[PDB]
Amino acid sequence: TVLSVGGQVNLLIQQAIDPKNLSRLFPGWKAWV
Repeated sequence: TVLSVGGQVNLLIQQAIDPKNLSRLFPGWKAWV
């Protein structure tokens, strides 16, 4: 940890790798049925 931004950038990749939650809050699931 030091001037390392890979912390927020990496974080953004993980959430983006598990959009099952946000997707559930959007029509994204009306097709996953």
